[PDB]
Amino acid sequence: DFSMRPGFGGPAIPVGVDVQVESLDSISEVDMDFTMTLYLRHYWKDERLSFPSTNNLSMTFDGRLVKKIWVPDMFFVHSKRSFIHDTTTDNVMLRVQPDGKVLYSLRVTVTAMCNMDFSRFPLDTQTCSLEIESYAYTEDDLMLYWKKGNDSLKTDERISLSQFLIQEFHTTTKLAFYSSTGWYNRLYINFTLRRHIFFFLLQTYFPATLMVMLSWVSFWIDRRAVPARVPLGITTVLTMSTIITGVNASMPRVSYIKAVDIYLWVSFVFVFLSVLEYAAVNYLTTVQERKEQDTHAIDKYSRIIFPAAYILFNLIYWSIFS
Amino acid sequence: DFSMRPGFGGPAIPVGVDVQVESLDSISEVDMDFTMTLYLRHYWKDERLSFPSTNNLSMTFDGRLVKKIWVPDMFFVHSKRSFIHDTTTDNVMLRVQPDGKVLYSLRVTVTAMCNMDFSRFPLDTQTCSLEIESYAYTEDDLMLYWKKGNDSLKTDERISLSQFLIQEFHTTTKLAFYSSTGWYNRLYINFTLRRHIFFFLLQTYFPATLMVMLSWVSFWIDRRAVPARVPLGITTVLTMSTIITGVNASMPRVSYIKAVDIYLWVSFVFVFLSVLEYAAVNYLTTVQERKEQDTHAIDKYSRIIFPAAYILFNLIYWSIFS
Amino acid sequence: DFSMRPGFGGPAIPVGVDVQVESLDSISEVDMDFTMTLYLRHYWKDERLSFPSTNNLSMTFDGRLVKKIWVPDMFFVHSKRSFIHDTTTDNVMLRVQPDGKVLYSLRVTVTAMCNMDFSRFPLDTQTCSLEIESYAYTEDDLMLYWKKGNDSLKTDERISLSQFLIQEFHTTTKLAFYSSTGWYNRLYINFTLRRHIFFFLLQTYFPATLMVMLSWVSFWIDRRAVPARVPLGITTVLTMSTIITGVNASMPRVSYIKAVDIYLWVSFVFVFLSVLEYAAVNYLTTVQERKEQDTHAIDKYSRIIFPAAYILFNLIYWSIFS
Amino acid sequence: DFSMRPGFGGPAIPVGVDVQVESLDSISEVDMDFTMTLYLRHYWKDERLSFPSTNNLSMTFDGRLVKKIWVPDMFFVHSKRSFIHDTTTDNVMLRVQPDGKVLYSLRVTVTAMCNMDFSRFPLDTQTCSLEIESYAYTEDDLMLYWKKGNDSLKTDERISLSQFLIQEFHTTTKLAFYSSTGWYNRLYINFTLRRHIFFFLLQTYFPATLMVMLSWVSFWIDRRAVPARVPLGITTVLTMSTIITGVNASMPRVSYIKAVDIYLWVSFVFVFLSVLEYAAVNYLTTVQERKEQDTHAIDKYSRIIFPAAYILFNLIYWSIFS
Amino acid sequence: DFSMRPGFGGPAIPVGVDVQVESLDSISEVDMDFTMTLYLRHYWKDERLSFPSTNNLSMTFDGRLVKKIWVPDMFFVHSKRSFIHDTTTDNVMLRVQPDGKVLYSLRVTVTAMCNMDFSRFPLDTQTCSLEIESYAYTEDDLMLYWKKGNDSLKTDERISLSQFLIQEFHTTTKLAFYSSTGWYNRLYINFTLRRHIFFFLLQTYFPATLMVMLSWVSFWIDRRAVPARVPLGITTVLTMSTIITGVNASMPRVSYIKAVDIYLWVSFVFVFLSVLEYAAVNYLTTVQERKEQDTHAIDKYSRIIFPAAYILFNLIYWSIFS
Ligand SMILES: C[C@]12CC[C@@H]3c4ccc(O)cc4CC[C@H]3[C@@H]1CC[C@@H]2O
Ligand SMILES: C[C@]12CC[C@@H]3c4ccc(O)cc4CC[C@H]3[C@@H]1CC[C@@H]2O
Ligand SMILES: C[C@]12CC[C@@H]3c4ccc(O)cc4CC[C@H]3[C@@H]1CC[C@@H]2O
Ligand SMILES: C[C@]12CC[C@@H]3c4ccc(O)cc4CC[C@H]3[C@@H]1CC[C@@H]2O
Ligand SMILES: C[C@]12CC[C@@H]3c4ccc(O)cc4CC[C@H]3[C@@H]1CC[C@@H]2O
Ligand SMILES: *[C@@H]1O[C@H](CO)[C@@H](O)[C@H](O)[C@H]1NC(C)=O
Ligand SMILES: *[C@@H]1O[C@H](CO)[C@@H](O)[C@H](O)[C@H]1NC(C)=O
Ligand SMILES: *[C@@H]1O[C@H](CO)[C@@H](O)[C@H](O)[C@H]1NC(C)=O
Ligand SMILES: *[C@@H]1O[C@H](CO)[C@@H](O)[C@H](O)[C@H]1NC(C)=O
Ligand SMILES: *[C@@H]1O[C@H](CO)[C@@H](O)[C@H](O)[C@H]1NC(C)=O
Ligand SMILES: CCCCCCCC
Ligand SMILES: CCCCCCCC
Ligand SMILES: CCCCCCCC
Ligand SMILES: CCCCCCCC
Ligand SMILES: CCCCCCCC
Ligand SMILES: CCCCCCCC
Ligand SMILES: CCCCCCCC
Ligand SMILES: CCCCCCCC
Ligand SMILES: CCCCCCCC
Ligand SMILES: CCCCCCCC
Ligand SMILES: CCCCCCCC
Ligand SMILES: CCCCCCCC
Ligand SMILES: CCCCCCCC
Ligand SMILES: CCCCCCCC
Ligand SMILES: CCCCCCCC
Ligand SMILES: CCCCCCCC
Ligand SMILES: CCCCCCCC
Ligand SMILES: CCCCCCCC
Ligand SMILES: CCCCCCCC
Ligand SMILES: CCCCCCCC
Ligand SMILES: CCCCCC
Ligand SMILES: CCCCCC
Ligand SMILES: CCCCCC
Ligand SMILES: CCCCCC
Ligand SMILES: CCCCCC
Ligand SMILES: [Cl-]
Repeated sequence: DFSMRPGFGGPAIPVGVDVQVESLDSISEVDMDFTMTLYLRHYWKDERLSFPSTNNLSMTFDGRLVKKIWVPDMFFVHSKRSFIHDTTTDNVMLRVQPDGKVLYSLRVTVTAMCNMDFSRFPLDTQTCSLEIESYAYTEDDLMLYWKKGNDSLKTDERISLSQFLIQEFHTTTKLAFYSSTGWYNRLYINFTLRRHIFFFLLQTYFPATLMVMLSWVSFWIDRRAVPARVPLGITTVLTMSTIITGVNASMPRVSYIKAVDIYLWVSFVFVFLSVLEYAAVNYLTTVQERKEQDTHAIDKYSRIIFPAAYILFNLIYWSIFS
Repeated sequence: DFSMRPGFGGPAIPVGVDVQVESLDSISEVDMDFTMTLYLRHYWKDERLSFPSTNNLSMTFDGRLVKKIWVPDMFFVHSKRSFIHDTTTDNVMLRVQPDGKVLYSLRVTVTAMCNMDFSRFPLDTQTCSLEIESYAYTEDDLMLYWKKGNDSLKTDERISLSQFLIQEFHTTTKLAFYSSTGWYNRLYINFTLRRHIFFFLLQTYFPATLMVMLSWVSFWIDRRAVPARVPLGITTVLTMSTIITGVNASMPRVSYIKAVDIYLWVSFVFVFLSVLEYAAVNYLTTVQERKEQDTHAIDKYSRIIFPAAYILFNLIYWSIFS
Repeated sequence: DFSMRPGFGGPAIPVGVDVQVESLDSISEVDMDFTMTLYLRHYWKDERLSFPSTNNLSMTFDGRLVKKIWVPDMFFVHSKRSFIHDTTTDNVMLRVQPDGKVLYSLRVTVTAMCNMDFSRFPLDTQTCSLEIESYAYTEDDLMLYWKKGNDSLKTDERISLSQFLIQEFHTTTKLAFYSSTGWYNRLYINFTLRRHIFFFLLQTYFPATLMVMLSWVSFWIDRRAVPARVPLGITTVLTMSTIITGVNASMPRVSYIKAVDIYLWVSFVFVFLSVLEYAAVNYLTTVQERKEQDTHAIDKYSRIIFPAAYILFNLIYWSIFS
Repeated sequence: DFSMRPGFGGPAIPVGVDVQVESLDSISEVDMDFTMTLYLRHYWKDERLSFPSTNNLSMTFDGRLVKKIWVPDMFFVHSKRSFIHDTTTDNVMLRVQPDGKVLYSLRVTVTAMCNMDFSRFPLDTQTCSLEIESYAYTEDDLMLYWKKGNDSLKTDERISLSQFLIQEFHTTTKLAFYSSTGWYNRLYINFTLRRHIFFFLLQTYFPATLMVMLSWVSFWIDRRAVPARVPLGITTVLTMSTIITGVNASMPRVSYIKAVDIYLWVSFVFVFLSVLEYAAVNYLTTVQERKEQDTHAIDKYSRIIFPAAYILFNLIYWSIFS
Repeated sequence: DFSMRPGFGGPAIPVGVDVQVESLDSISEVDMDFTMTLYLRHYWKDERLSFPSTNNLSMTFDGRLVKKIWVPDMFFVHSKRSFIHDTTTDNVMLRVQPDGKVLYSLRVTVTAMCNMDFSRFPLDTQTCSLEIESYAYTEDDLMLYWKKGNDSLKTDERISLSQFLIQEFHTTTKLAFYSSTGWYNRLYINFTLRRHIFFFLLQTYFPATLMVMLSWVSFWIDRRAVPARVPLGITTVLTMSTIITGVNASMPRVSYIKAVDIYLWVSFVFVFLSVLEYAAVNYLTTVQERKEQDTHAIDKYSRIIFPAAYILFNLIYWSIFS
């Protein structure tokens, strides 16, 4: 009866796992998941499968036999969707030795969940993993382990992403508990992800800084030139609003406050202050003309105070986000 | 004949349900639905399945047997789409005791409907549920209940969404009626959803307020400076229109009026009034020059009246939406 | 032989239909279709299915039997895609009476075609329908009718759409002809759709009107102030172009002219005329200065003529679209 | 053995085709394909299917028999994807006469490839076709023809697209060759497509023309008014750039130069020239003041030259694209 | 036993491959893959299939037999997804000779991975390939080769893409190694891709250049005209920011720095310098007036220095990217 495991009713069957990674295929920051494609290999012994031959060598069989015999039942924990490839036929392999020792192999694609934190964006670093477990049988019936310890993961040479840098592949194990069903063995594959920071600098931090620097030119123009100092400020506000809106229309739509938001809105406030300043100056000059009938003090103080405050802001900000 | 239920033609079979939630996977505000992934477990007794063994312990069987025996037929009410996972094999488990007591378990993903009301956006709160029912058999043939009352729902530790905060998981029951078919028992899982309000404040309410404050600077500039007071107002109109359009291009495209729309358009009207004001002043000054051949009264009244009206608006608005 | 209908070779079999609507799920204006989810029920008599029991009561059977017996073959006319739900098992029910009277029931989702006309957008009203027909058998073999006349449609209480208002559900029948195959009976479900008009007013008609009103302020400023009257007009053109582009980027991309387009472009022409007007005035004043070496007539006529023409435009436009 | 065709090893079997079109469903300009839904009908004679009855009339059978008998094997040449509808059961019909004459019918949806050329956009016209061929058997085994010549295509009354106008349905035939396999018979359905040109005119050509006309107003303003003639030109450049960007953000993303691109960029150059012109005038006036210590010649020539060149441009352009 | 290959336990079976390409269907630059549709053909000899006939000619069989006999098991290396077409029936062909020589043919669509480098965008050139391999059997059991050397690839006449130009189709072979399973033979199809460069020039490089040229007009306007020289520069900054944002909103979202980015941001810096320049001039003139109570030197130097630097920039840039 191949509807029962080897040693059914006695001790547990040892089963050993080996993996080779083909590609990482895509990543979603909104949905917090990744997609991966791999080969997965299993090893065990089943004397019911032993056959009388002198060759001492394995024999390859088609995947038709897999529906007749007994076979493990691993599954991918915290997956959203997966499948086995089937063109031009099922991507399945079975090899059996005269002893009854079996090798069993599959090609599969999996989408898996990875919780991410974007509060340090674009200076964040993320770490994800893929988890493998037996569905039906508990550690009292099936023993699951990496077939060669640390050497049981292989990774392909041409793996890459158009938006990320990948590093630090390693494996580990853990024992897990369900309240209604029991204890199981679980295997893990781990890796790390990072970004290209200079791209984001050039695209986001650089224009805003130039705009704040442009708002400081106003302190050096003659206060008598009202039709020249009034349009400059409000046009500068317009430009900065355009820039911020542009950045908002292309972000990955996660709805909480991130490191880059703070920089942008602080720059906005600096430009806004620059526009209240000249109103101060104009009003005071005008009342002086009225009262009676050279650079203003607030101009020559602003020329020092504004840049120094911006420099202090930058020091603190990059002390916090490093 | 496993084409008939236990006790077929006599009283009803009691069946008990247990659930554990793996993840919430996505949410659509336009389509008004959510996606969830879970384990679902069933319990019943069927003496046709009893077997002679002394062990007093359950035996695990593969999912091949499920197509041979009789099994419940639960389904998800108000679902749009669902499926059972099948890699590397069907995610199905069957455990049977010498008595004929059965345990039956599945892993599934479901998309379900949840009517939402966005009229208090972004200050809304939504509540959704998942509903479970038997398709074919009525309460005269099958009795459906939670296996352990309030303790029959478990929820995973690492559940989260990139756009929402989740709280308040609990279960309940109700009896339901179809006019052409009869009465059935129904089980429910309920939960609540909320947003991050400070994000939306900073992104939407803050720029508009700054713009209205910028429009009030005009009352303090000398009415004699026409080429300075005329471009300021119309450029301010341009900036506010840009801001409103930016917000309109990223909203979730539900076509009725919401709490935030009102704020934005009232700010627009304030900026517009500021531009009619100086036209009043300019015209009256000009006719006075003509008639004959110091701050104007309408300027020094506007400096008080405009901010006070905006303050009244804010008081009422936040008394209504709280 | 259940490969032949009841009364095969004699008169036609009467089959009666009953329907209950669960939800409308989505709508596409670009593709001109909608998606709906429903229960569908069939009734007929087949003496081959009669069984000797005294109970005078129906017996419920699983969906395994449906592949053995004979069953109708209805299909959805003018559908793009459909399917039957299958979790946790096929959503199929079979009930049979000792007489051989049968009841047969399904749960399904359908996407169906509905030709729409958007030329009165956003003041349009649309009407769609779902059509049911037998595929293989003609009115000489199968007779199809609503089981209870007008009472054979039920609709759920919690149906709604985030973009539309639904009204006027009713059913009817018609006889249809194919040239190569024959005559068939067809059943219909009809309903109507409408929009929220105030949303569209506030978002589209209101800003444009305010802009046209802003362009009329120019007639009251002193013609001597050239650097004040020249930038006002061209900035107003810029603002109106921004607004029109914003509306164009969010419409449902159907490529013919609609009711709202006309309003927007007529407003554009009014703003454009306002800018040619002052050029007239400036040139004539300048040649008068040259010739020789108070409000201009064209100013004080424009102050009357422009608003009156806009009022006439609005009267005609809302007489046409009502 | 229904694993062999009628007359297997002798001459070829004649098979006749009939088609009725239900809808065209969608079109992709980026991917260069369309989607269509139709009924497809086949006719042939097979004496193995003959049965002893006096009725002289056809008998309708369910689609279960189709997997037992022999049946043609047509397929859709240059398709990307297709399928047969299956709700509430397979959309298949089989009718057989006592003679062994058979009729066989299917309902299907197909996506097919159509190479398009957009270089005359939006003044282009496209022509597409659907191709039908036998997969396995060559013209030495199977003869394929339209069952009634030109009368073998029917088209539904309510066919339409939200973006296109459809005309000119007709059928034809051709003989085709594969180098490794042989000669086959092929059938074709052809049709033509066109656009709504006034929509595109109003949305694209009209604003740009108005902007060029606005740039010519500058030649009539007094050269002494520098703060009035300088901002006008650069604001006009800004407006035209906004318009061009708006059009670029909604086009179907095919990356080569089209008829409308040329118009837009030529208008851009005209506006740019207008801004160099006044610089000429200002500089020359200023050096004259310096040298010494009425309308300028370049103004009164520009007033003639610019519009005439634009008129020449339009004549040539519409002589080329008609 | 057709569960074993020809010559099972002896030497390896030679199998020969032939291919014809129907279309390339789509390309993703973000995901770095392409989609292709083809016919694939196999040749081998199996004496178990030999039959006694004098004809010396092949016999065509339906695809029902393929599930009974033994057949190769090729698969597509570095594919993301694939499938075999099945309407109106499986696109499969089997031809067998009295000898036992077999021909076997399929129609399929494949999506395959191709690593791309965009750092020279839009002046890049990409090269991709499709790889074919046997899944289960190693070079000790199956020998895989092109059936006619270089002549075993055919390509269709009407292949094209709306965004790319295709050239240089050829085939090759390589021997490959897996650490846990052995050595295999692999076949390759290679091709090259290129863009339309003039489109990208006109859309991106041309406007920016015109804007830089517009910023140089300021050096020729009279330094006394402050309300004319101040708004020109800041409006020019606004226009250039709009242009850059427009380009950023339509690029294929790969997050590293490319050839075109550099040009755009260098143009931005040139426009920014032009605005600091006049501030220099204004301040120095003003202090001279104060000190005491003709073209400035910095103006007449800028008129030479700015264009020469831009010309040097262009020379170096196009020496690097050619
Ligand atoms: C930097 C921008 C915002 C962030 C965008 C982003 C954000 C996240 C990510 O994974 C990729 C990209 C690519 C395009 C980027 C944008 C291009 C212009 C925009 O300002
Ligand atoms: C706040 C904005 C409008 C509302 C948008 C929204 C709205 C609903 C939602 O669930 C998420 C988001 C994320 C992006 C938000 C946008 C970013 C900028 C824009 O103004
Ligand atoms: C009203 C707008 C154009 C029409 C848009 C539309 C159009 C049709 C529709 O069914 C829904 C919506 C929602 C978003 C709307 C847009 C929001 C801003 C824009 O101006
Ligand atoms: C005309 C526009 C560009 C071309 C766009 C297009 C282009 C091709 C097409 O098949 C449909 C449409 C609809 C929306 C159109 C746009 C609306 C505004 C924009 O300017
Ligand atoms: C050239 C633009 C940026 C690059 C865009 C692109 C980029 C890559 C690509 O494969 C196609 C296209 C088509 C549309 C292009 C855009 C149209 C306007 C925009 O400036
Ligand atoms: C393999 O089989 C041969 C007999 O053919 C035997 O001599 C040898 O010892 C075997 N080796 C192993 C490792 O079992
Ligand atoms: C379990 O079975 C044993 C016999 O093996 C018996 O002694 C014991 O009472 C049983 N326990 C229960 C709870 O049925
Ligand atoms: C139902 O069956 C009972 C016998 O059990 C009979 O007396 C009664 O008349 C039947 N009713 C109908 C409506 O057939
Ligand atoms: C049809 O069959 C009848 C016999 O029932 C015969 O008289 C008649 O000629 C037949 N007609 C044709 C067209 O075969
Ligand atoms: C083909 O078969 C004929 C016998 O029918 C034989 O005479 C001829 O030589 C054969 N040709 C080949 C190439 O095998
Ligand atoms: C490679 C350009 C980096 C620019 C950094 C600017 C930080 C304000
Ligand atoms: C979490 C602190 C946010 C501060 C935002 C300040 C914007 C001016
Ligand atoms: C809105 C600016 C007002 C400035 C007033 C300054 C009074 C000292
Ligand atoms: C932020 C600058 C303040 C300057 C104050 C000057 C008071 C004389
Ligand atoms: C964290 C910033 C909150 C800003 C609130 C502004 C409300 C007008
Ligand atoms: C439902 C009341 C809407 C009021 C909108 C007012 C816009 C100025
Ligand atoms: C459009 C503004 C007109 C202002 C007229 C004021 C007359 C008292
Ligand atoms: C909204 C301000 C009105 C001011 C009126 C002043 C009349 C003298
Ligand atoms: C609820 C606001 C309606 C605004 C209508 C404006 C029509 C021009
Ligand atoms: C079908 C008439 C369209 C008229 C458009 C007028 C635009 C100014
Ligand atoms: C482009 C405006 C020209 C105005 C000329 C008016 C001549 C009476
Ligand atoms: C549209 C206003 C025309 C005014 C003409 C005035 C002629 C003296
Ligand atoms: C229906 C409006 C057509 C406008 C054509 C404009 C051509 C420059
Ligand atoms: C193929 C000729 C393109 C010409 C473009 C001219 C743009 C000013
Ligand atoms: C950039 C404009 C320069 C104009 C110089 C004209 C010399 C005749
Ligand atoms: C394009 C207009 C050129 C005008 C030249 C005038 C030379 C006196
Ligand atoms: C076909 C127009 C090419 C324009 C090239 C511009 C390069 C700066
Ligand atoms: C990799 C060098 C980037 C240089 C960017 C310079 C932007 C001004
Ligand atoms: C921000 C511009 C300052 C210019 C100062 C020049 C001093 C020689
Ligand atoms: C980049 C132009 C610098 C000009 C310096 C002139 C010093 C007299
Ligand atoms: C925002 C600056 C105000 C200065 C008041 C003296
Ligand atoms: C909108 C303000 C008008 C004031 C008239 C005195
Ligand atoms: C567009 C208004 C022109 C007036 C000419 C007198
Ligand atoms: C672009 C116009 C230049 C005219 C020089 C006289
Ligand atoms: C950016 C130009 C500065 C010139 C200082 C003399
Ligand atoms: Cl925009």
